[PDB]
Amino acid sequence: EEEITPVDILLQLVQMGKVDPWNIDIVDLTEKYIERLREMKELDLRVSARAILAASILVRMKSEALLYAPLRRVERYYTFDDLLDALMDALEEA
Repeated sequence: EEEITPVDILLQLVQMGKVDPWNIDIVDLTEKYIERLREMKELDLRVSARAILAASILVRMKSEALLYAPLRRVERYYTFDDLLDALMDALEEA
């Protein structure tokens, strides 16, 4: 296409040992995602719309996590495959 996708940013956070794939803190993960998203945009690299929309979703998922330990089972800690499904489900219904 070729654009930075939401998975690209999440995998590089995992691969560089910045998050634990088995216990992800959605509150701590959200700003790490935004940090990396700001890095790509500083270099003016192509970042997809889904990667931009995923930031808004992660901000909501971290706000509800802080308010609850809604209209869903609000979790604070995710696994990587669970967060991937949770984020992609929110991306496609957005």
